[PDB]
Amino acid sequence: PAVNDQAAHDQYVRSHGNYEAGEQKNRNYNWKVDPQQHRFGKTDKIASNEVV
Amino acid sequence: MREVISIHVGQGGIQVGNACWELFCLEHGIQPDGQMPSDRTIGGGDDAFNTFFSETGAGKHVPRAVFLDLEPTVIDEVRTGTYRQLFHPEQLISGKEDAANNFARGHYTIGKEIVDLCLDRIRKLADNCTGLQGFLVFNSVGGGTGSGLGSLLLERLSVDYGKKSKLGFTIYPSPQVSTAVVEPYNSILSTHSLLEHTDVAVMLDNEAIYDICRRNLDIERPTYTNLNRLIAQVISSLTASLRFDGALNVDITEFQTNLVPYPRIHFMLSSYAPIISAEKAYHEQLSVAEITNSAFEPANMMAKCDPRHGKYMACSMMYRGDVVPKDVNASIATIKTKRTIQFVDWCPTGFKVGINYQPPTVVPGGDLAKVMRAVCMISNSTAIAEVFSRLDHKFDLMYAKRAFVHWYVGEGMEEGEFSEAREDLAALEKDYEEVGIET
Amino acid sequence: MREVISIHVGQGGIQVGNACWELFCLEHGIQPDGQMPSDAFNTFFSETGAGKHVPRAVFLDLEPTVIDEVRTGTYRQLFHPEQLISGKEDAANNFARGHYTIGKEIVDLCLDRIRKLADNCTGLQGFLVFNSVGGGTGSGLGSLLLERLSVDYGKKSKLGFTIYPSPQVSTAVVEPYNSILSTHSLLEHTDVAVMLDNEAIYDICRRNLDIERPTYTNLNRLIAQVISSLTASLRFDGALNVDITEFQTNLVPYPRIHFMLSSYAPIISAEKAYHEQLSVAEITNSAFEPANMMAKCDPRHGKYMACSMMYRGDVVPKDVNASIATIKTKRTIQFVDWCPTGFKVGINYQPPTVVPGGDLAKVMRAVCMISNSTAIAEVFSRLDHKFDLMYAKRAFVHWYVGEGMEEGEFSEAREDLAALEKDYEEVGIET
Amino acid sequence: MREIVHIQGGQCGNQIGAKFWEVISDEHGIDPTGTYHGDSDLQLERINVYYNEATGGRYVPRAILMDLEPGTMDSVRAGPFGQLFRPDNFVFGQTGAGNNWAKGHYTEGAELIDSVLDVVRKEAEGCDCLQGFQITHSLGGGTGSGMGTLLISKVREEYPDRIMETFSVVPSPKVSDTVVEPYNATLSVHQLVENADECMVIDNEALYDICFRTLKLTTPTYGDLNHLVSAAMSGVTCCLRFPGQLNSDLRKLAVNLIPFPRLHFFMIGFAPLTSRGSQQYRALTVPELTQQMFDAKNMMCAADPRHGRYLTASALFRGRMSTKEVDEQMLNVQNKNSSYFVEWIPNNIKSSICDIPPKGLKMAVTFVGNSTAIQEMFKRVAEQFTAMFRRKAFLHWYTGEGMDEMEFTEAESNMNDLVSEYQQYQDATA
Amino acid sequence: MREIVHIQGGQCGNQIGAKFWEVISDEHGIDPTGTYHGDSDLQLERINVYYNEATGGRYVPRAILMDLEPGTMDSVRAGPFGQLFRPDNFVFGQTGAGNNWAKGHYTEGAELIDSVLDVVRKEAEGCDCLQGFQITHSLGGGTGSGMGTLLISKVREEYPDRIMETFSVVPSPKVSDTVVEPYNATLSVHQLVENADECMVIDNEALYDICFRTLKLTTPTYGDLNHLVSAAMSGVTCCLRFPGQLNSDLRKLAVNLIPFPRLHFFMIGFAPLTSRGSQQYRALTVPELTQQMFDAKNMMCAADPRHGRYLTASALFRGRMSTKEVDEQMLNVQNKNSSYFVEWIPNNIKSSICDIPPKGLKMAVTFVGNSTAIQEMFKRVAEQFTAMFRRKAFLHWYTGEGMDEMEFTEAESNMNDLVSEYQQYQDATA
Ligand SMILES: Nc1nc2c(ncn2[C@@H]2O[C@H](COP(=O)(O)OP(=O)(O)OP(=O)(O)O)[C@@H](O)[C@H]2O)c(=O)[nH]1
Ligand SMILES: Nc1nc2c(ncn2[C@@H]2O[C@H](COP(=O)(O)OP(=O)(O)OP(=O)(O)O)[C@@H](O)[C@H]2O)c(=O)[nH]1
Ligand SMILES: Nc1nc2c(ncn2[C@@H]2O[C@H](COP(=O)(O)OP(=O)(O)O)[C@@H](O)[C@H]2O)c(=O)[nH]1
Ligand SMILES: Nc1nc2c(ncn2[C@@H]2O[C@H](COP(=O)(O)OP(=O)(O)O)[C@@H](O)[C@H]2O)c(=O)[nH]1
Ligand SMILES: [Mg+2]
Ligand SMILES: [Mg+2]
Repeated sequence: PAVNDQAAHDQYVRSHGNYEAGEQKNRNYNWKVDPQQHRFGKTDKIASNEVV
Repeated sequence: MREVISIHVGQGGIQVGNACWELFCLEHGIQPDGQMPSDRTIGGGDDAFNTFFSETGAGKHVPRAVFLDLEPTVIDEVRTGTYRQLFHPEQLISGKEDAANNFARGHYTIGKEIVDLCLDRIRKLADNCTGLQGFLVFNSVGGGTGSGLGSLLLERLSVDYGKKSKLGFTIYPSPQVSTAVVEPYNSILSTHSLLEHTDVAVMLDNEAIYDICRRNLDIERPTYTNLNRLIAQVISSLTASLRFDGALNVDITEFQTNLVPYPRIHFMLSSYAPIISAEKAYHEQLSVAEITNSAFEPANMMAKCDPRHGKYMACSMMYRGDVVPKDVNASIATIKTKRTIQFVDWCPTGFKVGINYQPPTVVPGGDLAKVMRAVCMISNSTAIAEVFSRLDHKFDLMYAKRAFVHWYVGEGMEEGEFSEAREDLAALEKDYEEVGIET
Repeated sequence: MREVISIHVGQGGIQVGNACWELFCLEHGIQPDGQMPSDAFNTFFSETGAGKHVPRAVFLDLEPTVIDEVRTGTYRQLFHPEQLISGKEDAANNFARGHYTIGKEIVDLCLDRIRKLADNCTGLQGFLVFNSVGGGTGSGLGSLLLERLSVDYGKKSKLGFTIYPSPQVSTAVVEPYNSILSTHSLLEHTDVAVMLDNEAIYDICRRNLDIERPTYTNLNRLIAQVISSLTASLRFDGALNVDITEFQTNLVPYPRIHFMLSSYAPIISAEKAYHEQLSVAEITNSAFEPANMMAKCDPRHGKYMACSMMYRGDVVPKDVNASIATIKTKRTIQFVDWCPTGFKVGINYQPPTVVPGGDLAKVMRAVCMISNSTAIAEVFSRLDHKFDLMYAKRAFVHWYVGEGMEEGEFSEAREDLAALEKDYEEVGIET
Repeated sequence: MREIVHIQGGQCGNQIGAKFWEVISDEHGIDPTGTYHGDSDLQLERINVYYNEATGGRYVPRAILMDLEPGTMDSVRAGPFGQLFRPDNFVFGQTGAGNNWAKGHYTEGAELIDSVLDVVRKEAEGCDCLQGFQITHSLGGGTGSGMGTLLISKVREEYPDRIMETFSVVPSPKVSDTVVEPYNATLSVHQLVENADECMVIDNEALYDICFRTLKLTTPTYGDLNHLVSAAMSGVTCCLRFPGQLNSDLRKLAVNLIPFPRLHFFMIGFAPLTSRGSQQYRALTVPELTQQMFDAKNMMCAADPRHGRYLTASALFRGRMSTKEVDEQMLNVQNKNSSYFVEWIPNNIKSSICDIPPKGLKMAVTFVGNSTAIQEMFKRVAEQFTAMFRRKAFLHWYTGEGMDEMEFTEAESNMNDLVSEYQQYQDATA
Repeated sequence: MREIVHIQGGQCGNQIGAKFWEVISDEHGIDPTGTYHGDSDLQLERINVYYNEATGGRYVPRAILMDLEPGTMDSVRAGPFGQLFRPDNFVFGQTGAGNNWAKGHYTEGAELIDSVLDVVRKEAEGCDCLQGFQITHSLGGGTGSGMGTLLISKVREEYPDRIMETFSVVPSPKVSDTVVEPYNATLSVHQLVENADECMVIDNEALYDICFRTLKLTTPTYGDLNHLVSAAMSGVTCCLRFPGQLNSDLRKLAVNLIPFPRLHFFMIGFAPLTSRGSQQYRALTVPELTQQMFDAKNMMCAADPRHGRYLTASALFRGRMSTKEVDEQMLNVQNKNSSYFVEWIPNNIKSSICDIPPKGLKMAVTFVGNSTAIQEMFKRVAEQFTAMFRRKAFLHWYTGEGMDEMEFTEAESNMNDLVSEYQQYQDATA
């Protein structure tokens, strides 16, 4: 077959930007939170029943 | 207490169905084998899953669906996969000979030997249910068995049940890119059957979904697996009010009373927002004001139609998440102040808004990033006249010299139904142009 | 609740916005990653709710070289990834290319992004736009951007920090051609314009910081400091606060005459900045020193119309007033007859900040001066002379013609400059 | 279900068939002894299409080998894969057709077919649900073109609704091995257009050029040419034996490729094909496969596809790939070359995707196209026929075995009628 | 993005390219096997400008090697860095031109050019966003000066909006290696002036002069001249490939150097250049760089730049240096030599800075100049041409291959027209 491994696939992705079938774009960030978890949004602080 | 039955026919409908049933199982905590995980078997006391599933009496749960196709490759592929233990073995109806993109094959020759078996299965499923709301049908229009069997089922179900509401999530061919070469023929023939037998139809062409993945999700080489995941989120969002507590609940019957002005006009296109990847999801606030503005953005239309070319009639937009009723009202009033978005004159109020508390779920290892808020929109606008007109032009070019006709005539099709199908599309065009006219 | 959107277009705009944003992040205490290590920032940044912030800026260019530096440098984490707009083919110093051929295919997305930012903003004060005039895409897209904004938003103030060619030092060779067209474009579309040519800053660096081999990094720091001093009244408490709208209230006597040049003081290297007290009276005269002008223009060759000076630090209001009296009593500095009161002053309590690795020394007091004067006609006259010498035998015209530009646009821009010069001459006379 | 049977006749057909079974057995992991030695379950998932099951667990192909002399059928059994075929399916005569179409269709071939029709009838009766037939034969030989076309007529009479495939090798003037090629080739076309549902034409001229230039190997033989045809033949039925994103069996291909009943002559090609020394300089991507697919020099026919207009074309992709890439590439080629595509039918290209690529390849593509350029081949063959027939040369052989000159003139008129009817749509406009 | 494809033809062109690709590979850290081995991250960001895709972790150049005889390419394929080029890109005839412009442009050029046009079309279709073409060829030869300019004509016909570079080694009378040089030289100039967008003339005499006097090396060979040419060519696109203070692609050079459409012939030069023995005594600073840059003997042509006036000039600085110093040095030179710069073009010098220095140096500069002093090169060529054409010497070879006196007369008329219209601006004032 003479096929390229991951160590060449990543290099070619960085070089020419060719991607596999349905592959996301990884920008190689540095995360404090876990990207798999966390709801990724700004929530307005909701108080309890204030009318009482 | 409340049930809806989903019908899948054709390869396009089935593969979309696989994505939908993956999401429903994960949304309710049901493992692929049908059994709840051993750690929390008794934890799920509330029977919110009763809308889509049914308790087996001891343990597992069974989906309320049947799979239909004349070709065995797609169906038997499921039976060998990891989902073999979820579905009932004898509600996966399989044939032997495919329709081969021929509408006459799937409506006169092979389709008549399978419709008998399906209605028996539907009868047994419906008797178990007691508060049935309506039917969900998925089928690609540009296919033989998808258009043929779907036409036969809807005609048969219309008299077997009568007043039960039916929803068709069909996939029409794209404006310029297509898979087959003769699908403009059987697309019009399919349009004839679902016009007087389907309460609601949804426009879900493929070009628009391609652009969404390329722009928002940033996938340069998407495939059918990515496309069907997006459609599943729309199905879940629409029915989220049937199984989760919310501020403003909406039933399946709460669509045709609010989205269908005239009986002939029941075609509509969908929209969903936000669609975002985890790499840039946390850069912005995802506020209620900006998610609802993206819904009206023409680039996020799930069908390749330009709403700027016509007037809006009614919009049913559903919010799920931690939205507040005050927030949506401010967002809606801002839209009316915008001038590009123009509604029809005889519809002063045209928004049906729903609010739900359950945030959307994301499949692990998937593409989307889980977010607190999401909105799904179903819009009825006069601009849909384009999609039928361009299909009309394509059919007229090839039928002018009787191309590919001999493949249909030799399978029980009379010559005349090509002409009468053409007229009804022309009749449909006149309805859309005469309803948006100023008074 | 007051905000302002900044637009950086072209290589010059991007390379000055880099310095502007590093300075702003350092001043507000936000790391390059955007996280804040545990309300004044709201003018420039928008909170995402959990952690980081996002600047209210959009970057534009047709050459992906400069943008790719930002997406790979130490600031890749700070910016939203789809507001770093990048093209594929550069305009290549051809104004028509950036206005008629490839400028109409990228401006739409820029307007979309600016609309998205403005919808999020609630108290939008105005727009900041940074561009290089003597370039293809800078004059091209900037012209289109102003033309679209002027009809889209209307009365919102727009401030242009342009950089005209220097009198004798310049890099390009067709640069006088497209400076005139951009002048026509911006004249009726920019409310306030600032001149920041390169040669004047080179002189300031050599004279003050005592550096014999400066580069563009040193120059852009001074412009960033000027911007920060200008906008600090929007985000810090002071004795006398000046908004953006109180510049279109105090500096432009007539709608056409809205060009001005700036100055900054003190700017002293650290090796000799501590042997002098640098009191308020000293800095207020260095600002008016003709050799300290940020544009290669001679203020002694014309009158003064309006003068706005922004003091930041521990200044005392009476100290400023005495300086005003001294300046007025000085005979070399003369104002126009129909302007008896000619100063608008602002005082802010935030002392200037220092960027590590820079050449500036931290001081307690600093003044930024914006002056509108009749002396700015000489740069227009000299570029007119250069253009006339160029246009005599129609050199380089076919390059612009073959891109969709009509022949008469050069003549229209020429007569526009003639009209502007005549307006300055007629307003400069006495009654 | 939906299984098909294989029939091969003549020397040329037998050599093509003997290599096709070699290719198929490799994909499904069947050794020449008929014992499964594969590694994946998908190999044995759909083996009912091409193979029968016997006691003891051995798989045998459902193929019928016919000929009129034992010369070639003795060699195929004495070589590799000779034990794969059932010994009782070997049917052959004792005399030989002698390169005479009349002898292979009227006198000697008609006598033998009683036996071979029995085994074919038995094979097609024992199957669960027959899908269609496929035939491999040459139009330049006696027994290949003579008995081969007669067998099609009688099978058609018994199975009107089934579909038929023919992989025909027509003779080109540049490589000629027989002097009476124009006669029997013309007669074979007459009966072929009437009955065969799908006809694929192959040229020994074009196969040499592909092997000379693209593979850049200096000394091809009949072994290599048979392998090029074998790869394309298995490609057509690839999606019938493996799962894929888009499924399309033989019947689906017929509907989407044949506008009018009499126009069913196609040209085929394969991709990728690269030399040994240049195989490491290429990158396997969809954008580069479609370039070699539409290359006019890659077609297996002497007809130049740029000398006419494509009525329709089809592509069968194999391997792991994205549908967005496939769909967008087939659109671009049609827009860039709108002149070469007929304009009264929009988007006349059909694309199918299969999930299992061939042996040892990451990706492969099979191209089947219906173009008006195929008229040139019949024109140059008919030109040779009319020069020979105007002098009645070599005609005493045919007139001496019951057939008269009336049939020769009648066959020529129909063949000339086909070309005139086929070229009509090249210049037809909407 | 904004990538360029390279074409080299003839013996001289192939020799230039074999060194240019070695220089580029060394700069980008590519081993002779084609596998990346760089140290800095910047070395890989912009490699797609010149190198294509291949499986196995390797890269392949996008260059086409073309000639009518296989002698030179069979030699370069066995030399160093000869395994990079694709064997499919090697295209050769079997006869050769024999220093005959007619033979290499009308009889044999048309026969072979189909394949080179096809491969160029393949590369241009494959590349993402084409920026332009660049050619290296000699105007004094048969196959080069004819077939290269025919390729120029066809490529300009097919891509009217792209840019194009040509590096022409025109024949010089001081060092002559052929008795028929003027004919094909003027015939090629006539075709090139109409089509080329940027042409850069080189003389072997000037290269020998430079290597003898500045480098002070005893025995120059073709290697050193090729090295100088390769360094000069790489300096042009250094700032396109690498980041810099002021980035400037090929388009920005044309609009800044060509005032009028038919004045696009430049002369180039490189700095710094020092002998081995004097390397440690010199001081590398900006003023010294520009002094050697404007040194008259440093030009790569026999034309004296002090016999005419500069129209426009452009310098591309390499390395890290202050921007004020470059501008002040340019202004100082333009002020101290105001007599040699034409007056009606104020500030007629362009500057560009790239922060990645060449491998081996800390600072380097490439100079490109459009001067009214290039005409002496055309004047000397025409004098020989008319002297040989008056007696019709050696004309039967050209006239026996479809050519006649008409195009010779037309070309000499166009040759003098360019000289006159190019000299008029030397005397034209404000
Ligand atoms: N969105 C989407 N559309 C599909 C998918 N698969 C097929 N289609 C559409 O369906 C059309 C053809 O019908 P198919 O789904 O392939 O097959 P079918 O509908 O079952 O009809 P037959 O081919 O006769 O079996 C194509 O033009 C596609 O646009 C899919 O997975 N996702
Ligand atoms: N102060 C300052 N000016 C700069 C800088 N970079 C470029 N310039 C100015 O920009 C002018 C040339 O235009 P550029 O900005 O370089 O190029 P452009 O405007 O992007 O137009 P294109 O080259 O076509 O992309 C020069 O005359 C400089 O005065 C910089 O870093 N600092
Ligand atoms: N591809 C291929 N063609 C062949 C082979 N053997 C013969 N031919 C061609 O077939 C033609 C003769 O056909 P022939 O074998 O005599 O037909 P038959 O008499 O019916 O068996 C010749 O022109 C050959 O070019 C083979 O093994 N492979
Ligand atoms: N710079 C350089 N010039 C060369 C080289 N080889 C040949 N030449 C020049 O090319 C001229 C001969 O051109 P030629 O190769 O015969 O042209 P062709 O017939 O078209 O291939 C001679 O005058 C040499 O000066 C080389 O390696 N380097
Ligand atoms: Mg199907
Ligand atoms: Mg630039």
